[PDB]
Amino acid sequence: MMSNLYHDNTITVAELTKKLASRLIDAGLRLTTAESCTGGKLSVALCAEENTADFYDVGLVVFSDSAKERILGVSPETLARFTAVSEQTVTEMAASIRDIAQADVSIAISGYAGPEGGEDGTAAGTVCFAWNIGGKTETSRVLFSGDCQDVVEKAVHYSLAELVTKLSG
Amino acid sequence: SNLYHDNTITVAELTKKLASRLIDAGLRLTTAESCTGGKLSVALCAEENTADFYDVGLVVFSDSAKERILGVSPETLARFTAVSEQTVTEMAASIRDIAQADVSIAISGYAGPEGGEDGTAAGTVCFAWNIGGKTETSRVLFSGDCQDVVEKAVHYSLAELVTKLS
Repeated sequence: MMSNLYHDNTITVAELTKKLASRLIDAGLRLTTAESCTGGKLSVALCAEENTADFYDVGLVVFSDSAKERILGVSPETLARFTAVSEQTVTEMAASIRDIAQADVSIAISGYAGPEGGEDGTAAGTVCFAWNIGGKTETSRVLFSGDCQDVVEKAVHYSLAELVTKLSG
Repeated sequence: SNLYHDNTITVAELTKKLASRLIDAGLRLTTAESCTGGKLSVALCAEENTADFYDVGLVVFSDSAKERILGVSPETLARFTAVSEQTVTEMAASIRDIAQADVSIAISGYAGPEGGEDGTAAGTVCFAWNIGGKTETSRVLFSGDCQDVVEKAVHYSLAELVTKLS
């Protein structure tokens, strides 16, 4: 027995950055990123794009709380109440990097890639996301399975896939 | 044939060596990348204990972002372009201030396929290593396409810093 030819609907990171490049360039929009657990993998993906120079300029990688406060102006009371791994913190990260880069769109990621979780007990693999499009911000909180390299891979993909959807009509 | 002891060092071996030297010296590292696209930061964040020696990495493409984020002088860009030892020197000093780090690496080059519009060959990359305010630079031509240039530039930036810290 045999069946239909199946049309697979998985999208690679490279397919996503090509799609995203098209949307941003067509709209005249510039993108910037701030990463706290993916280690620059998001910037690497965006810089691998053929026309990366036409839509992507600034990428920031920051690990510590103090660097988030000093570079990105994240409020210490935000970190005190909600920790760096929260939708509140990535909202502030995304707003600040968008201004520092003079960009139209920003992605912020802050999570625990693993193997260790939060000191507050938050599970390893918990990652928060912010997408700031022209000043309007959406956030999410996701639990990814696997080890740190797995979480980073999936988080990079997830941040891009969501942004592509948000920019599609 | 008698056993040949190979002498090549992978990026993973270099970041372990670099992590060991920075941690033992109580030093922290930051990076600014203008053509390697974050591959240097990714290599440094691949270390388990990256938190003990590495905090901030910056990727920047434009002249504009170099001037307003890193305070690169517009006169420096006009006179020597972004792919110069003068520019990476200023880049390395500023990212160190921003990160409050002890050591910085700055990279600025033309990964390819296009070279400089002023004629500079594709694969030309400038490097600055700032250790506690003392900077050394180099200017290197790498062969291959943009992926080969980036791979070898990341490896070169790490190997030279490991040697200097030895």
